[PDB]
Amino acid sequence: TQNPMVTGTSVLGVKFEGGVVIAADMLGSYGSLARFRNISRIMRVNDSTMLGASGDYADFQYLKQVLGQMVIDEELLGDGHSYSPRAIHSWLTRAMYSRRSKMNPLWNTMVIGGYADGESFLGYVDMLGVAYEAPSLATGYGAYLAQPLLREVLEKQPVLSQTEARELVERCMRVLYYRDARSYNRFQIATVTEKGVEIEGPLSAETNWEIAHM
Amino acid sequence: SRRYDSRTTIFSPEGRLYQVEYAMEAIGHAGTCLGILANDGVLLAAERRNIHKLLDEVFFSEKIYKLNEDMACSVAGITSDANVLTNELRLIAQRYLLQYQEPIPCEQLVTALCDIKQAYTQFGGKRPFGVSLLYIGWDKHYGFQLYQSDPSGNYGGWKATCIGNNSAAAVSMLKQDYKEGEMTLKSALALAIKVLNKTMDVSKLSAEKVEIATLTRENGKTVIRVLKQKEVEQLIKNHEEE
Amino acid sequence: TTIMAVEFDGGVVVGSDSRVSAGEAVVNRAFNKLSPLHQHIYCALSGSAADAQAMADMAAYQLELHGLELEEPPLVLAAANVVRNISYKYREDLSAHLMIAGWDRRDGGQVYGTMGGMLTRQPFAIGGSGSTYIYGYVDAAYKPGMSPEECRSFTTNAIALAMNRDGSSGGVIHLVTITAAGVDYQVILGNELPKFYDE
Amino acid sequence: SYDRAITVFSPDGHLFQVEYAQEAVKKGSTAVGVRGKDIVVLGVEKKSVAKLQDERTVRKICALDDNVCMAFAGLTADARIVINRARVECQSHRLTVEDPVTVEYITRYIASLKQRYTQSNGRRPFGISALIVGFDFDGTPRLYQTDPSGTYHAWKANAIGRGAKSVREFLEKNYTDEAIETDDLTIKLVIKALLEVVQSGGKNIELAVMRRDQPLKILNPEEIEKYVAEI
Amino acid sequence: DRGVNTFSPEGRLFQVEYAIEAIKLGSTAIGIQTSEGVCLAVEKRITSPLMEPSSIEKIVEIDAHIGCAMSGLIADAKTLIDKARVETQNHWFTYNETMTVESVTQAVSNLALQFGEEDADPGAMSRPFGVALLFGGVDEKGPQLFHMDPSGTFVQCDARAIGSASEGAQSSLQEVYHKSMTLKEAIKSSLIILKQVMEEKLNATNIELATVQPGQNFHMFTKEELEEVIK
Amino acid sequence: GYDLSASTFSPDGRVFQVEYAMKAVENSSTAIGIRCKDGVVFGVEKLVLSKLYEEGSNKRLFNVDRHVGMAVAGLLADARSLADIAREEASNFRSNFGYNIPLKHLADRVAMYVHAYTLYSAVRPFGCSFMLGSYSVNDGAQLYMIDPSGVSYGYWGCAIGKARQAAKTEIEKLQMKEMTCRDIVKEVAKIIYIVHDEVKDKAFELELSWVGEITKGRHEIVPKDIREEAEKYAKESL
Amino acid sequence: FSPYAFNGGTVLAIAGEDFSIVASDTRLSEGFSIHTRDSPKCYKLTDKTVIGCSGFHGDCLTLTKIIEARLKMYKHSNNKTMTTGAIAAMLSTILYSRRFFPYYVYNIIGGLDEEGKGAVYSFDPVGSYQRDSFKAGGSASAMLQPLLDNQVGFKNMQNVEHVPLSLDRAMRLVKDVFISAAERDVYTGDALRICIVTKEGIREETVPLRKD
Amino acid sequence: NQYDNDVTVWSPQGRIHQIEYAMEAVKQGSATVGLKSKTHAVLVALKRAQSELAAHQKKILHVDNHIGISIAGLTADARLLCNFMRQECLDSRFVFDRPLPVSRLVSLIGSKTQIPTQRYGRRPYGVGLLIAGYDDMGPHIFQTCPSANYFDCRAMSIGARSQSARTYLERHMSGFMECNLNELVKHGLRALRETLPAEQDLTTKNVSIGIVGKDLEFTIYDDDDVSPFLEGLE
Amino acid sequence: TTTLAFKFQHGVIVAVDSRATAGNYISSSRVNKVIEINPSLLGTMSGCAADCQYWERLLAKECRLYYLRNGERISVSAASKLLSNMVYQYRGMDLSMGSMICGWDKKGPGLYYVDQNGTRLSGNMFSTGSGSTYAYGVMDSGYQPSLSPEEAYELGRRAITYATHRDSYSGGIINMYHMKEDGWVKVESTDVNELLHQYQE
Repeated sequence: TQNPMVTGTSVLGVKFEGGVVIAADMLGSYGSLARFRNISRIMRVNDSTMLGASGDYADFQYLKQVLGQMVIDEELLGDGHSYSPRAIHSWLTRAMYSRRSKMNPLWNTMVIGGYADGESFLGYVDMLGVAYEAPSLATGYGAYLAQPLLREVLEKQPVLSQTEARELVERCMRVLYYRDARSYNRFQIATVTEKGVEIEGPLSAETNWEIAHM
Repeated sequence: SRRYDSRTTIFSPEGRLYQVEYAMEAIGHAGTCLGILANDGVLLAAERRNIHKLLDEVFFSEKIYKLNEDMACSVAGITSDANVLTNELRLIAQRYLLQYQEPIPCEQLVTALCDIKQAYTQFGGKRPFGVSLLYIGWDKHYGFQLYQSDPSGNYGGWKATCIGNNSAAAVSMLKQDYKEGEMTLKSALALAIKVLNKTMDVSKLSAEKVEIATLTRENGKTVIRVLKQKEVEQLIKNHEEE
Repeated sequence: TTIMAVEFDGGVVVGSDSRVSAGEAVVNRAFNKLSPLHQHIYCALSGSAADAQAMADMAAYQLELHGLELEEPPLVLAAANVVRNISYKYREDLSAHLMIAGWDRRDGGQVYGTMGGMLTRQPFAIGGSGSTYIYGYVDAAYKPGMSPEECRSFTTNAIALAMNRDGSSGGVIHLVTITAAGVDYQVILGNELPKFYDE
Repeated sequence: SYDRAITVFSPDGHLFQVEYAQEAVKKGSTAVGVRGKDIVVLGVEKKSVAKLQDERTVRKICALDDNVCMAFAGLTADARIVINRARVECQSHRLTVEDPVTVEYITRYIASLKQRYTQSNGRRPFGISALIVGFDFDGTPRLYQTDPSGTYHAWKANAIGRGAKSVREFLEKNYTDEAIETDDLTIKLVIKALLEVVQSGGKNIELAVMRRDQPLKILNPEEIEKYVAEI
Repeated sequence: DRGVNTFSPEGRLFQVEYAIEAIKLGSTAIGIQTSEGVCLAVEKRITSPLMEPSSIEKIVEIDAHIGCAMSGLIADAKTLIDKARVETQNHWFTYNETMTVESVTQAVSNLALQFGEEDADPGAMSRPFGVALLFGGVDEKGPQLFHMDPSGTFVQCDARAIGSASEGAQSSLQEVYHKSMTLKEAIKSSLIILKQVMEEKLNATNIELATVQPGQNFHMFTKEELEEVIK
Repeated sequence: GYDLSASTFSPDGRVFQVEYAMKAVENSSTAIGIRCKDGVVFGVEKLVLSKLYEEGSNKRLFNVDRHVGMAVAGLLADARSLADIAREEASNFRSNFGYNIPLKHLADRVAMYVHAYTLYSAVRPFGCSFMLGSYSVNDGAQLYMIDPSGVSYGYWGCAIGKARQAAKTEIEKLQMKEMTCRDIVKEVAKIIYIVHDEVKDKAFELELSWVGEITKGRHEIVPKDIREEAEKYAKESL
Repeated sequence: FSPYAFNGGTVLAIAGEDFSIVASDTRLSEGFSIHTRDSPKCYKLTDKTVIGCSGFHGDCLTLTKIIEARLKMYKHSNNKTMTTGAIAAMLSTILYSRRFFPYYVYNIIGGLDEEGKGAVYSFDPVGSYQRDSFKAGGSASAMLQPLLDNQVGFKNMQNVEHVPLSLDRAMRLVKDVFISAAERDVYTGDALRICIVTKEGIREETVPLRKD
Repeated sequence: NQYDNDVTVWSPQGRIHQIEYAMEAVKQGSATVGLKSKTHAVLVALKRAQSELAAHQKKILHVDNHIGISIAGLTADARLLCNFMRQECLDSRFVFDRPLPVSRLVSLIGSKTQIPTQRYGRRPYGVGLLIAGYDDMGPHIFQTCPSANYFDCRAMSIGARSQSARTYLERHMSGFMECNLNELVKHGLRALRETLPAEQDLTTKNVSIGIVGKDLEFTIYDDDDVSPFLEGLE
Repeated sequence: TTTLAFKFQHGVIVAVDSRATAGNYISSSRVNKVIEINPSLLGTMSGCAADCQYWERLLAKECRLYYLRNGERISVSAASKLLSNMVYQYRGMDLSMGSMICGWDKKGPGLYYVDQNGTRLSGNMFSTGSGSTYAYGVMDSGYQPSLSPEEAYELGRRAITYATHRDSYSGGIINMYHMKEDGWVKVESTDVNELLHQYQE
């Protein structure tokens, strides 16, 4: 849209051995005001794909409705063919780019997580159409606050397990709550593996305020 | 649907357009109109067919329409069609005046309506206009003029012509009596009554059965005017004496 | 403008102020901001008067046809979806939030927020320019399992607190309780409004 | 909008509508064109010449431009449309190429428009045939002929309309280099060729010539009468 | 009455079959493909001595390396000719290279069945084209000859004869053509066949001939050149 | 020629063109729909015209929505486009109101679309008849049938095809109101095998799909094991 | 709202007698951050053509997919693979089609021509293009070009043998100039992807660059 | 007589003559065979020649890297449909960055060709098709018809005297899945040769082959390239 | 960019520099600023490179199409009029193209100046681009209609050389053509620095 109304903040994404983990808080902000504190910004696309979205919530809901129908439409056919994580990432990229080219973008920065054929997928798609994939992702304020922590751990241990990736993701959420003024301490953690897409939450991070006495 | 199409605008095996030819049959049954061009003016004289005693008179005339300041026309054939065409000529003349700030020359007006008539004959699948017109006008290029057009979209300038019922007869009678260059409006009007007395099969002509507009110049201004019944009566009287 | 809707076991309680303003001038001090979209579905208008009225009328018409086609009372979610679609489609042109509250035989009493095309169901919702001043109050006063009587009191209090602080709010308090039985209106005049610290 | 196909193929690959349009050209008044050394002459029959008709309004020899003029045969109303189209095209060409169009170029345009009407939906073919004469920039005289189908050729001397064949037979056996030697002779040829069909020789023929560089000229009744006396 | 897109009981489009019948009434065109190049020869079929032989164009240049010989309803061909001309120039503008003969033929062949009278838009054809084409040119594969009819079917040919004498000319083609045939022989053989299937006495004025060889551009034979090969 | 266009009524007030389209559905394989206590079961006598065709080709059972199934008879091409139309409707409804379209509404909408091709000469009536089945906890089991004219009716048991007059009597003798999807799958299979002609129209395959409590409201092809049993109980009991 | 973004990156092409090199860094940036360190800017078009694209990554993705589709369309209608020169001419028109809402991409085509010689075509965002012997595009193009002029074109040097550029020397030059550009340009770094195009096909190579 | 001119005119027997007349066009076309094993999908067609000096007409076209077709009937319509197929495949690769599943592409064709069979003034496509492809569900052999119907088959044959090839196809289809590339191509050739006249035989002039498999893009073999497959036929 | 053209007794001289720039950065020293439309027709380019290259190539296409249709080579005046009308359809959309159309048709040598605004003028001599003012000075001071071919080449070489010396956006190589009755011929491609040093000697 031209002017985003209710928006969601950072979205985290980490690839692990046999799956992808994605986290996002459940806050819908209206400017600096935490208006909707119990909204889910993570959506399960299909059995192997999940999506987390930052930015304008209304646009995210519209994409969710359009993506949900696509998954349903293809499932009606029942021909053994189903959209893969990469295919969803590609479609999203084209959708955002088309809207950006008409000077009427969908104000969202999305993270795509998935697992197909024993291979994890983690893709980024912004409102301008800029798309790419990496071992870990972080939109909005997460790029400066969470991404550096993720890259530090991936630089020393390229392949980590589900537990390690989960613990790392929780560490980033805590830091985001501390330094991000548009964040909330109520997040969801979505995990995609061979079993499917699992969305847990609402979770909270154990915060320490020992520095106040210092 | 091809099944119900009548195929109005296609040629026949002899290179004829039947709708146009049948539109022309309509006209040869309409009330007689005749045009005569004189030195000092031009006139139209039309049989009236609206004759029933209970008809009200409310209107300028039955079959004579004013087109702009400098021209008039009379029509023969399908009345409601003639209403479409006469409204269109008024629009065409006003378009010209708007663009050039001058009255449309008489032959340019005729030609532009006839383009509309030829298009109905060639494309679009509609029946043609079942109308022939006579047009009288004065312009600065040719002065007093008289035209005839027909449903084919064909037209031609005349010294004197007739359309409608018994036109063929009127024409042979005008070929006998019309004097090139020697005609005055008085003479023209006389001849009109003579020709109209013979093309109408009611013996006594009657000034109720005819309509006569004249078109003259007075002080650099065109004057179009339907003769009143007295004048026509007198005109008839004057023929009886001959 | 301050609007509010609260859910309760068996229905909903919708309420608002009655002030229509044009800058600093009150153009209407007794305006009803609660509009019925259907027999058991209501909406609270906020933002631009013309826009809110245009959308509410549009939704009522659409829902009316929908109701007759399906030969069944429309769902509250359907009404909210009809409003959400209009609000989202014309988000750059319209400037009004149509709060949705009602009751159906499937999901009971539901309250939906459709501001800016975004749709979310909540236990209670507050909107309009005067809603900012009562955010803290509703967060500290709202308790789950509130009865209809308690919901009306909660609503009345909250709106009264907003009306006194907000210059764009004021006048009387329009109240509506929707349940299976039917719709019951109520108007709280200036002299019968809850009094708080006004010093 | 009318989208019915009027011109369609027949079992033996014949376009009936186009042939019916050619039938209309056969009933048209005879028109003769002769390409001379330094002159171009056109001559059309006047058929039924009434004494109450304004001669100047029903001329079958019009000018498309300063160097291009044309005579037609068949449906007069159809001819008017084609002539106007050509005139508009001549001014368009003069405005985009800054030069007077060549005779063949405008002939090509008219022929193309005629063909377009034999393969389009909702329309019938033009029921006319045209003789196009004129001079190109270099000075060479031209004479073309288009028909309803859209085909066109360059000629030395052609005849269209009722009696085209008769006039063609006489033109072949009368067209030589010693027949178009001088302007007068060339005009006599056209008049003599027009006398083979047009009844009551004399004022039943409409003649017009186009000498190099100058604008189209129209011979008057007495000017044509004098020519007839010499023949 | 049936529509233009009506299928017959034998699985054929009536209109297309009637359009193929129209090609048999056309003049005879011959195309021969050799290693030296491609030669095209078509009879002008002059119907009158007054008609200018240079105004009859049966062979046209599509581009520098592509020539075209048409047969049948010549006026219909013009539209396809312009399309081919535009296609090659469009290809040059976009890809900075020449279009292949096959490609040009393919593009022209795609318009063949583009006709109807119900779902079409303001500008669609109401019937198929009644003309057969012969595309001869030289690309990266060397000299090439292609033949396209009114059904949209185009195919490469070593030697092809279209027109009224198509049957008789094709027989003489297969009985006198070999893979090692030279251009000079092809030009002569085609002329020998054209003269045998022509009702008029073949000469240097009633026929056209063009060749396209590697290096050389599309070249039309002049009267002098024609005469040399006629001996 | 009173029977040449759908926009032309005959002297006795009949639209022959629509009736001719119903003749096309009459000379086709038979499909059945049964509304049980907690679901709907669809069965089609798929005629295998060739041995070259792959097992499962030319399916006459479609999924027009998550909770809706469609069984057709007549021109497969016409039926296929109607299935796409039905799918469009369901999808459009969810985007407009936010929930699964009620079967009755879906049937009414598609029927109106079908009815639209029976008033003009510009188009021809659809040459197919189909059935719509679905199941939800708030609606229960619903079964509808639409023909070429556009008439839509709700049924308990329905048959379409060349042997619908014989299959109806076989469906008649059954207590489907108290039956269940699990038990109706054997009866549907049995009934299909009964009406199927041996000599004429040889070589057929059995297509089975259901939607109800057993499948948790989702329309899907009946499981191989259950279909096996049903077909085994159909041949053994015939 | 701005529909563009500067995503950094440098592309270089060098033409030799029987080879063509197209190289680029793999950093994808936005603002002062790094999106990813593994985003190469060179795409394979055919067996003897490579394109390097830098600029707005959104347009780089879209333009490469449009060019890939046009190659297939051309092959389907002409029964042959587009030549390097035809690809260059077509790209020009594609870029000019968006002349009033232009692709923010700096393209550099590298490949072999019809005679089997190295070819390099450079482009500006709206389509103006020409054939060059060597060209640098993108973020650090003004740091690399002058060095190429002096080392490859032998500009400003006296009494120097103008020996033809071997593949070996060309490869060492590419690695050197990209290492120098990684020191000065903040947008260039991470890794260098080099594609060598010869008649045997296209082989890739990857050299690490500074990560900071 | 009054029922076999328009596609929107249902006859009294419940048939549409125009669609039946359009199917006759596929039967007049040159025969072509399509069969598949477990990892491959091949197409074999007999190329027809107008005359001895003419080139054999193309019968096997390219659609995408995993899809190929064989045509029969009106070539202009075949090229029309081919273009549509090419665009759809291109669109799928542009949007989803993956090959369009053969089955889904076939459904698009069915829908596209169904439209013209219901609208006044329009006509059915007069071309029959044989589609070979390879996606995630293995190799496929589809057969499109002029009446918008399509069948998924193990092997199929269309064109003049294709029934004889079909008869041969049905008799040897039991050992197609386990057949190898060379072996599978022979069966097709043998079946394709069954529709030919006693005198005439399959050579490297009137035979075109198109194969697409697990690890092989759809390629077409013409003349000299079909020598290997031809060498061995009894 | 500096381009010039003048008609003398022995035809038409066309000369251009070869510098392209982007801001202060010299993007190329070897750009071609003369399109060869046909054997006797040339077009110079100055302004926006993408606009010039695209519209002049589009004119070339139309010229080629004109030839095929009318069976003759388009005149210089008609070719310039084509370009003039083409760019007049986008007037005000910030196109940037100043070109000269030089050739030799049936009316002898022809030189037209056409720009993006829709200006179209016939003349004896013209100069366009950012270094045009400097070229005019030299050209006008040394122009004579009876100049010999060698003298005409020198004047052209001098005008461009001096413009590159003073104008920052001009330089590289001077490309010169000579339009004659039987077509144009490419005269030379001299590096402007080599020239300038010899002129200062």
